Amino acid sequence: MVDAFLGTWKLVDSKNFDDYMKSLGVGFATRQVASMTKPTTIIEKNGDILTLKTHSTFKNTEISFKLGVEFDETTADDRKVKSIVTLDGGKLVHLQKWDGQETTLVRELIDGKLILTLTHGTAVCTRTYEKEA
Ligand SMILES: CCCCCCCCCCCC(=O)O
Repeated sequence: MVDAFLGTWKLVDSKNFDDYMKSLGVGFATRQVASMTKPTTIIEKNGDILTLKTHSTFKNTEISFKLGVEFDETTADDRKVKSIVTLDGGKLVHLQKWDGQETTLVRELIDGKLILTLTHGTAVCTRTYEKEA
């Protein structure tokens, strides 16, 4: 049951995103622009296929996947990763693997807001999105 995640979401708070980007090896100029962007995330379904768009003034991304089925992904910072997205405890958990590394992108609904927790290494970033009508 992915349905309450679906829709258009706007970033309204971000904590420790620079730490997360730095842990991934993102260069300073890119972190600097990304620290001031507020993306829009769009999550849509068609049958078993989810599509997750991230739009901004800086980078855009789009992925499509089936829950529980691995897919190739090229991230906004140009990592080529092996990904899987699954529901776990009602949370949408996206795991990326590359070069023996991993990062998790966990989305949880709290009081109607979409909380995205990004973990790589020891860095833990929390970014809050609010629904657009
Ligand atoms: C230009 C962005 C560079 C850093 C990308 C890091 C990996 C994706 C982070 C996604 C964050 C979000 O969806 O709010």
